[PDB]
Amino acid sequence: SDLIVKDNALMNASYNLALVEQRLILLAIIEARETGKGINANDPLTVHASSYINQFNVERHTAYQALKDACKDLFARQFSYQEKRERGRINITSRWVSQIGYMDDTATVEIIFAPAVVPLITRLEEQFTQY
Amino acid sequence: LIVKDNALMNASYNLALVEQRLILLAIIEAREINANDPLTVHASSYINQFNVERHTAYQALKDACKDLFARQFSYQEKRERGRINITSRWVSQIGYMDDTATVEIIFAPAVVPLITRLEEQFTQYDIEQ
Repeated sequence: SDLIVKDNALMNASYNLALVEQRLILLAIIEARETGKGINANDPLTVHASSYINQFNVERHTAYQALKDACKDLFARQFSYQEKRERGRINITSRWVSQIGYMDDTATVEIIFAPAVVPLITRLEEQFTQY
Repeated sequence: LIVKDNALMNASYNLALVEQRLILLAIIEAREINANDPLTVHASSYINQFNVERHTAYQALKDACKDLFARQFSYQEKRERGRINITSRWVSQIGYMDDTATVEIIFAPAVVPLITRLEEQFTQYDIEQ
């Protein structure tokens, strides 16, 4: 089925993300829930370096730069898969995120997930959660 | 501040003509637009509207899709506590269907609110055709 194919393609592509990129995504999910924001293809999601520090106990002075650099690395990625259309099958290429942003003065970044990824965000949360 | 409209319209000058026409055709066929739903462009529409070689027209659109997907533009916004530096794609997703000679794009959310301005600029450029 289509959703199984896309899920498979995204999960296989997920292995290429660096740990900081996985944590950027996890943090966006966590902060969205915490501040009462849904995840969709239009609205930016904020990530605070302070949350990165609080969630993962990472070196504090490099946390914001790590997130800033992870945004750029994630923004460069793409994945491909096929979907059904009325008139046949379509060959799709998608980004992970359509937009990124950073605010140096507040140590925050912003991302918008691409629409193909939005329905699989809970699968990514599962894929990326470490115990 | 690097205002978004200025940055995007200046970035539009950098597109190849086929990419500009891909965007215009997507807008046209839609009328005949949001950050979630793909927009279809038929190579037959490209051929019918523009003075292009018909035998290579679909391939030209496929290549234009890939080039447009590779592009980015940047701008700034004022926020409460300071300035944010934003980088956006033109399209978040592309697709092609060889058997029907069609392509698909989804515009990135930063571009959606400027689509009418892009339509006007690209219509003015190609008004003779």
